[PDB]
Amino acid sequence: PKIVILPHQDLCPDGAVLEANSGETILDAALRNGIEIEHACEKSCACTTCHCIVREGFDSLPESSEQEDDMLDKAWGLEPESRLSCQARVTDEDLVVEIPRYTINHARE
Ligand code: FES
Repeated sequence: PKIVILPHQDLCPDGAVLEANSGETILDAALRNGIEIEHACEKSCACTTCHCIVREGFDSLPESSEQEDDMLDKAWGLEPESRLSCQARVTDEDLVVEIPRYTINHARE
């Protein structure tokens, strides 16, 4: 399915259209296309730097785990449609995704 990344001043100025594979995470699809979404804990579901908001298609994605939910409670700019992009896997529906203006990372320099 197609994943549209909304325009992001720092990581995707004009936005982008990604052709993602079913079962593939939003993050891996983004990274293959050179969209550098931060992933501090290396896709271990232990941070919130890969946080994204699924504006369209949130219901198509597999429900978030208990471990993911706990991490999201720490996410800056949390919304009902927030997901850790390293955990959210595309299924059979096109998505519209927004990368947050900021993400909390106590280890950032
Ligand atoms: S990269 Fe750390 S939770 Fe996704």
